[PDB]
Amino acid sequence: PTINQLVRKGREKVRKKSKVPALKGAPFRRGVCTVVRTVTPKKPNSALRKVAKVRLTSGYEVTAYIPGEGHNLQEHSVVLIRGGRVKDLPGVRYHIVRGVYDAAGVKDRKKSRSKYGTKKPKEA
Amino acid sequence: MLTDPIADMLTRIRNATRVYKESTDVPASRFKEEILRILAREGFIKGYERVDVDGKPYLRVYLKYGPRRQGPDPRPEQVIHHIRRISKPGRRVYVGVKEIPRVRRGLGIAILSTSKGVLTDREARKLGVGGELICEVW
RNA sequence: CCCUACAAGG
RNA sequence: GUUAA
RNA sequence: UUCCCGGGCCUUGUACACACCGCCCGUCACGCCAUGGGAGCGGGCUCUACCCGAAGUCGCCGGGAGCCUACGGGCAGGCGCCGAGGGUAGGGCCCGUGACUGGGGCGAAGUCGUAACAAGGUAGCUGUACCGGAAGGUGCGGCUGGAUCCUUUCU
RNA sequence: GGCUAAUCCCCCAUGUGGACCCGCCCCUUGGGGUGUGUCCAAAGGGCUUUGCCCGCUUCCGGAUGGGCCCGCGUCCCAUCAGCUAGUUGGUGGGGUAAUGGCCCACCAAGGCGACGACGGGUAGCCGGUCUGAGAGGAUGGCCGGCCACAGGGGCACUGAGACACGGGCCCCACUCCUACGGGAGGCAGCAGUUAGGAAUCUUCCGCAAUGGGCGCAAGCCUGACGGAGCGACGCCGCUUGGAGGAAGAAGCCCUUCGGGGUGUAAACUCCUGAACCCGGGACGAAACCCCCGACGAGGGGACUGACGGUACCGGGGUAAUAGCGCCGGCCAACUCCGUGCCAGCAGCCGCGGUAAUACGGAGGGCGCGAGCGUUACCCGGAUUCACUGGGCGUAAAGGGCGUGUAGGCGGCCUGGGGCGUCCCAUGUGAAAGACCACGGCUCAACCGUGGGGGAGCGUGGGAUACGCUCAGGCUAGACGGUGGGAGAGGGUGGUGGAAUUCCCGGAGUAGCGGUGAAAUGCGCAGAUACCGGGAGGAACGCCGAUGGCGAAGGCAGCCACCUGGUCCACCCGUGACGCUGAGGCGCGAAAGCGUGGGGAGCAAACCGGAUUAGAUACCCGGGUAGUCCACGCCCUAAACGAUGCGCGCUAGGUCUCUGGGUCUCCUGGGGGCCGAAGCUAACGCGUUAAGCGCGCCGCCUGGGGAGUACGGCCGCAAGGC
Ligand SMILES: NC[C@@H]1O[C@H](O[C@H]2[C@@H](O)[C@H](O[C@@H]3[C@@H](O)[C@H](N)C[C@H](N)[C@H]3O[C@H]3O[C@H](CO)[C@@H](O)[C@H](O)[C@H]3N)O[C@@H]2CO)[C@H](N)[C@@H](O)[C@@H]1O
Ligand SMILES: [K+]
Ligand SMILES: [K+]
Ligand SMILES: [K+]
Ligand SMILES: [K+]
Ligand SMILES: [K+]
Ligand SMILES: [K+]
Ligand SMILES: [K+]
Ligand SMILES: [K+]
Ligand SMILES: [K+]
Ligand SMILES: [K+]
Ligand SMILES: [K+]
Ligand SMILES: [K+]
Ligand SMILES: [K+]
Ligand SMILES: [K+]
Ligand SMILES: [K+]
Ligand SMILES: [K+]
Ligand SMILES: [K+]
Ligand SMILES: [K+]
Ligand SMILES: [K+]
Ligand SMILES: [K+]
Ligand SMILES: [K+]
Ligand SMILES: [K+]
Ligand SMILES: [K+]
Ligand SMILES: [Mg+2]
Ligand SMILES: [Mg+2]
Ligand SMILES: [Mg+2]
Ligand SMILES: [Mg+2]
Ligand SMILES: [Mg+2]
Ligand SMILES: [Mg+2]
Ligand SMILES: [Mg+2]
Ligand SMILES: [Mg+2]
Ligand SMILES: [Mg+2]
Ligand SMILES: [Mg+2]
Ligand SMILES: [Mg+2]
Ligand SMILES: [Mg+2]
Ligand SMILES: [Mg+2]
Ligand SMILES: [Mg+2]
Ligand SMILES: [Mg+2]
Ligand SMILES: [Mg+2]
Ligand SMILES: [Mg+2]
Ligand SMILES: [Mg+2]
Ligand SMILES: [Mg+2]
Ligand SMILES: [Mg+2]
Ligand SMILES: [Mg+2]
Ligand SMILES: [Mg+2]
Ligand SMILES: [Mg+2]
Ligand SMILES: [Mg+2]
Ligand SMILES: [Mg+2]
Ligand SMILES: [Mg+2]
Ligand SMILES: [Mg+2]
Ligand SMILES: [Mg+2]
Ligand SMILES: [Mg+2]
Ligand SMILES: [Mg+2]
Ligand SMILES: [Mg+2]
Ligand SMILES: [Mg+2]
Ligand SMILES: [Mg+2]
Ligand SMILES: [Mg+2]
Ligand SMILES: [Mg+2]
Ligand SMILES: [Mg+2]
Ligand SMILES: [Mg+2]
Ligand SMILES: [Mg+2]
Ligand SMILES: [Mg+2]
Ligand SMILES: [Mg+2]
Ligand SMILES: [Mg+2]
Ligand SMILES: [Mg+2]
Ligand SMILES: [Mg+2]
Ligand SMILES: [Mg+2]
Ligand SMILES: [Mg+2]
Ligand SMILES: [Mg+2]
Ligand SMILES: [Mg+2]
Ligand SMILES: [Mg+2]
Ligand SMILES: [Mg+2]
Ligand SMILES: [Mg+2]
Ligand SMILES: [Mg+2]
Ligand SMILES: [Mg+2]
Ligand SMILES: [Mg+2]
Ligand SMILES: [Mg+2]
Ligand SMILES: [Mg+2]
Ligand SMILES: [Mg+2]
Ligand SMILES: [Mg+2]
Ligand SMILES: [Mg+2]
Ligand SMILES: [Mg+2]
Ligand SMILES: [Mg+2]
Ligand SMILES: [Mg+2]
Ligand SMILES: [Mg+2]
Ligand SMILES: [Mg+2]
Ligand SMILES: [Mg+2]
Ligand SMILES: [Mg+2]
Ligand SMILES: [Mg+2]
Ligand SMILES: [Mg+2]
Ligand SMILES: [Mg+2]
Ligand SMILES: [Mg+2]
Ligand SMILES: [Mg+2]
Ligand SMILES: [Mg+2]
Ligand SMILES: [Mg+2]
Ligand SMILES: [Mg+2]
Ligand SMILES: [Mg+2]
Ligand SMILES: [Mg+2]
Ligand SMILES: [Mg+2]
Ligand SMILES: [Mg+2]
Ligand SMILES: [Mg+2]
Ligand SMILES: [Mg+2]
Ligand SMILES: [Mg+2]
Ligand SMILES: [Mg+2]
Ligand SMILES: [Mg+2]
Ligand SMILES: [Mg+2]
Ligand SMILES: [Mg+2]
Ligand SMILES: [Mg+2]
Ligand SMILES: [Mg+2]
Ligand SMILES: [Mg+2]
Ligand SMILES: [Mg+2]
Ligand SMILES: [Mg+2]
Ligand SMILES: [Mg+2]
Ligand SMILES: [Mg+2]
Ligand SMILES: [Mg+2]
Ligand SMILES: [Mg+2]
Ligand SMILES: [Mg+2]
Ligand SMILES: [Mg+2]
Ligand SMILES: [Mg+2]
Ligand SMILES: [Mg+2]
Ligand SMILES: [Mg+2]
Ligand SMILES: [Mg+2]
Ligand SMILES: [Mg+2]
Ligand SMILES: [Mg+2]
Ligand SMILES: [Mg+2]
Ligand SMILES: [Mg+2]
Ligand SMILES: [Mg+2]
Ligand SMILES: [Mg+2]
Ligand SMILES: [Mg+2]
Ligand SMILES: [Mg+2]
Ligand SMILES: [Mg+2]
Ligand SMILES: [Mg+2]
Ligand SMILES: [Mg+2]
Ligand SMILES: [Mg+2]
Ligand SMILES: [Mg+2]
Ligand SMILES: [Mg+2]
Ligand SMILES: [Mg+2]
Ligand SMILES: [Mg+2]
Ligand SMILES: [Mg+2]
Ligand SMILES: [Mg+2]
Ligand SMILES: [Mg+2]
Ligand SMILES: [Mg+2]
Ligand SMILES: [Mg+2]
Ligand SMILES: [Mg+2]
Ligand SMILES: [Mg+2]
Ligand SMILES: [Mg+2]
Ligand SMILES: [Mg+2]
Ligand SMILES: [Mg+2]
Repeated sequence: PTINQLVRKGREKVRKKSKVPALKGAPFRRGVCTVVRTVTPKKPNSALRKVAKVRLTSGYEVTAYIPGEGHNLQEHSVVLIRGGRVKDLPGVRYHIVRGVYDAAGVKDRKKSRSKYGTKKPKEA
Repeated sequence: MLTDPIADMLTRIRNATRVYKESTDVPASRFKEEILRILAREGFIKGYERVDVDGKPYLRVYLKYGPRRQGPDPRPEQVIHHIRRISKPGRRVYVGVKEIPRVRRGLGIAILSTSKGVLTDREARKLGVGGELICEVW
């Protein structure tokens, strides 16, 4: 565009949309489990992915993933959401943090333990 | 009617040199002549001269080029490899003496029109003055 | 479990 | 009928 | 050597490339989710008109109605304008809900046909118009982003 | 109701002086001087008591602090475009320290806005901070500056200062106390409670130091502050050991069962000594005060430490925490088993379907280490809003075309001014921070001192090339003159022949029509085919082109009239009168809409015949709107060269339309093809540019959702922007 046009209209700073409306852009959000479902992945994949419908303190009710093999969540389990979507589950944009609230840490987990919330087992 | 008689000249020169013409004419004007003075002095062109084309005043600009060359495409290197307008109608470019650019570490030049007359970037720096940054050459 | 890892069929 | 090589 | 089957060479179109037994469109069915319209129903803001109007400053009175007085004046008190807010009527605006209602996104293997890509089997696309389970079909005009010199879907 | 003191209040006097009216002078907005008139002062207390200290009154000035005013700068939405009555200005008042519609009386009719008013949304602003090569982007916590607020709203009183967080009054909400009349209260001070939240600490010590208020002083107050406590929240420093030690224990993992790995790692030997334990033990603190001196200078003297028995010293002295992420590519690091599109991983690409370096465990490995990961957010990479530093023929992007308003841009020469621009000097640019140097804590973090910075803005002076402005000149752009030219350019009227349909007459008879084949249909009320006549509507064969004209849409028989554009020649006139163009306005294929008319042929819909698995189609027979005209709407498009307009520049060849010329050919305007240089991702473009440049407009910014929803504007509607 001409310089005159640039003087007349300038450029437009374009902003980005959040991939995570956990309101306050808080790093995490608390909520209660409304439903504990199972969901099928998209095309390339097949499996019974574990998801939960959570009613947030942020006034939102979004579905969150329940990572790990374990899992002990029911229709009233209070839990902490963190954000991190699931490439396979369109609509699932948050992960439930294991080891916090009513969400038990994955038991017998021996590797990436800090994720999955699993304390260190005694070695001898 | 031209909108940038200066830009016009830099281009007539640019286009001509690109086809290895011996010389090229440009509508006459003092300011334009002054710029030509430097190109000559700086050895970018053989030189120039007033002439009258069909009754009107022009300026034959005698172009320079390197020697014929080796292999394929024996066309000679250009003396004036780059001649570019900086300040322009509706975007004039002005610089203070500490803002005069250094074209190609000195290998090239800048031509400003100062209140002390048209000067190469060195001539300007020397006389300690800035002005309108007309163009750049190398 | 028969097909080919499945779907669907027996 | 789907997904692969 | 026109035709059926397999094949070789040149060329052309292609949205095909585990390569036409390719690709692929829309309706509909099942599941998840966001969302538009929306009578009525409540919450708030705002503008206009009129009305009521605390405190307080200011202005007038301050009288044979009160207090002080060195008679000049002062205080109390009274009245008024402005005035936080409030009321009634009307107009605009926003938020929540919302019967009923429109379409949309997304989710390996459900249903119907086959619209498009090769002249895709009636060249396609297009603005508009009517019409039809659906893709679409047809009219009129336009564009090339069109191949060349009985009939038949799928995968 | 009564009594009473003062540095409380008042009257009189003195008037250095000051205030006010009027005059004059100087100066220039209300600044300074001067004259007359008028008006205005005061507080006492202490004693080392005949003279000092604290203090009071008036005035001028200083210093510090502040009020008000002005230039410039300060986020998003134009789906916010018109806003305004104290509104804009005046005169005269009120108010204040003071200007001012700050407030009022009256008069005038003004003020503001596309350089974005008004409305809506969001937000305290800076020094700085983070990031970035820079330009820039993001940000404003701690510290410093300014502002604003003190439960919400309004208000004034006191005072130098407030319209006052721990002052006052009223209204509102809320809490508490009430004998129900009526009262009390405001932690956005320190700490602490509770609620909300992913989340943020002690109801600590001290007033020793620095700083503040009151006091002559002693000294009193100070949750300001100086410290301690809690939290890996961050940064920096430190530890968990050092040297020796086997061709190499065991265990565990691989294996080709030979052996390879963990690995000098361990064990074990020796050495040093984090912790701890003793003893010493701070700096921060020397003033105020007191004595001498003169309550000065100067000199002596005394008191005082929260932190803390801490830091730091010296002695003794134990071998004494390691975790977390990761290992398919990006990206450093591979094997075994389990599992079998399951369970699960996943930042993006992707991985798992029975031998998975990608899942889960293990061995091994890589990375970092009192941390390591994750999530969230900011800058970067992203020249991915491109000023530096991008684009639009086919990738997203040229507006359907023109006219032209504001605006942006502007040929050659001379002169004035000196706004832009450039130069010098100078003022400003607080501290902290950043940078460099040196220095203080054993280092560092942290901190001290010093050095250097600049943009921006103010002031004075200077320059004049370019841009600007004024003045004059010019003729190369532009426009005009005269003379010629070609054209389906437009509008109105008239008019010609071919064909179809229909009607009439003649003649003639059994079918015609239609298809792949058929049938519907039409025909003995005589069709088809043929001849003659008539009516009507619509469109113009050959010429005709790869042609011409127009801004696009688009325009085609012939004639007349009215009318637009354009090209060449002659160099005749004007003398930069130019280019572009937001908005506006006009034009704008087809279909469609309204009123009226027309209606031959064609033909959405529709009625039928076929075809087909079906056939809401393609083929066949009919057929309404419509197609045509007038007038008014609609405003779209593959409105396309998918290429905005103007100008200058950069080989040619060939065909062609139209004009001029000394007419092999030269010169101008237009239409094509191939190609120089160059450009392009390529295809291609290439003097009719997509090349080289300048000016202006329009537009793009991943795909779907969606040209949808909402709002506005327009339309009768369909619907358009
Ligand atoms: N998301 C697709 C959108 O909706 C339409 O597509 C939707 C349907 O038409 C389509 O349906 C297909 C069907 O066409 C096809 N013949 C069979 C197939 N099983 C269906 O599939 C659908 O349903 C199954 C469950 O039954 C899901 O697992 C699957 O993900 C889903 N796409 O699947 C889509 C639903 O996701 C439009 N045609 C498409 O252009 C548009 O983008
Ligand atoms: K034959
Ligand atoms: K006097
Ligand atoms: K003073
Ligand atoms: K001041
Ligand atoms: K006034
Ligand atoms: K800022
Ligand atoms: K800033
Ligand atoms: K002394
Ligand atoms: K020691
Ligand atoms: K040890
Ligand atoms: K197995
Ligand atoms: K593995
Ligand atoms: K980023
Ligand atoms: K377009
Ligand atoms: K338009
Ligand atoms: K001059
Ligand atoms: K003419
Ligand atoms: K018959
Ligand atoms: K043509
Ligand atoms: K009609
Ligand atoms: K090329
Ligand atoms: K609308
Ligand atoms: K309307
Ligand atoms: Mg920019
Ligand atoms: Mg898979
Ligand atoms: Mg993530
Ligand atoms: Mg140039
Ligand atoms: Mg150049
Ligand atoms: Mg099937
Ligand atoms: Mg699969
Ligand atoms: Mg064959
Ligand atoms: Mg052969
Ligand atoms: Mg072929
Ligand atoms: Mg090919
Ligand atoms: Mg395939
Ligand atoms: Mg009233
Ligand atoms: Mg009152
Ligand atoms: Mg009174
Ligand atoms: Mg009111
Ligand atoms: Mg709603
Ligand atoms: Mg419905
Ligand atoms: Mg699913
Ligand atoms: Mg079709
Ligand atoms: Mg088809
Ligand atoms: Mg087929
Ligand atoms: Mg057909
Ligand atoms: Mg077809
Ligand atoms: Mg159509
Ligand atoms: Mg039809
Ligand atoms: Mg057509
Ligand atoms: Mg085509
Ligand atoms: Mg069929
Ligand atoms: Mg099918
Ligand atoms: Mg087939
Ligand atoms: Mg009394
Ligand atoms: Mg007395
Ligand atoms: Mg007194
Ligand atoms: Mg006197
Ligand atoms: Mg006197
Ligand atoms: Mg005066
Ligand atoms: Mg005077
Ligand atoms: Mg006097
Ligand atoms: Mg007196
Ligand atoms: Mg006044
Ligand atoms: Mg006054
Ligand atoms: Mg006012
Ligand atoms: Mg505003
Ligand atoms: Mg705020
Ligand atoms: Mg950058
Ligand atoms: Mg601060
Ligand atoms: Mg307030
Ligand atoms: Mg509060
Ligand atoms: Mg209050
Ligand atoms: Mg208040
Ligand atoms: Mg107050
Ligand atoms: Mg308080
Ligand atoms: Mg809580
Ligand atoms: Mg603290
Ligand atoms: Mg103190
Ligand atoms: Mg003190
Ligand atoms: Mg106290
Ligand atoms: Mg402190
Ligand atoms: Mg913390
Ligand atoms: Mg060792
Ligand atoms: Mg000790
Ligand atoms: Mg000392
Ligand atoms: Mg000390
Ligand atoms: Mg003391
Ligand atoms: Mg003495
Ligand atoms: Mg002393
Ligand atoms: Mg020892
Ligand atoms: Mg690697
Ligand atoms: Mg398993
Ligand atoms: Mg992992
Ligand atoms: Mg991996
Ligand atoms: Mg550390
Ligand atoms: Mg950038
Ligand atoms: Mg971007
Ligand atoms: Mg740019
Ligand atoms: Mg780009
Ligand atoms: Mg396309
Ligand atoms: Mg495109
Ligand atoms: Mg165009
Ligand atoms: Mg203009
Ligand atoms: Mg000029
Ligand atoms: Mg101008
Ligand atoms: Mg100047
Ligand atoms: Mg400075
Ligand atoms: Mg300066
Ligand atoms: Mg500084
Ligand atoms: Mg040091
Ligand atoms: Mg410093
Ligand atoms: Mg100056
Ligand atoms: Mg001048
Ligand atoms: Mg002139
Ligand atoms: Mg002349
Ligand atoms: Mg003429
Ligand atoms: Mg014509
Ligand atoms: Mg007859
Ligand atoms: Mg007869
Ligand atoms: Mg019959
Ligand atoms: Mg008969
Ligand atoms: Mg006849
Ligand atoms: Mg008729
Ligand atoms: Mg033309
Ligand atoms: Mg056309
Ligand atoms: Mg002439
Ligand atoms: Mg124009
Ligand atoms: Mg039209
Ligand atoms: Mg029409
Ligand atoms: Mg009509
Ligand atoms: Mg009609
Ligand atoms: Mg017909
Ligand atoms: Mg049938
Ligand atoms: Mg038909
Ligand atoms: Mg076209
Ligand atoms: Mg344009
Ligand atoms: Mg040519
Ligand atoms: Mg030509
Ligand atoms: Mg020609
Ligand atoms: Mg080339
Ligand atoms: Mg070419
Ligand atoms: Mg050009
Ligand atoms: Mg191009
Ligand atoms: Mg657009
Ligand atoms: Mg779209
Ligand atoms: Mg539309
Ligand atoms: Mg439409």
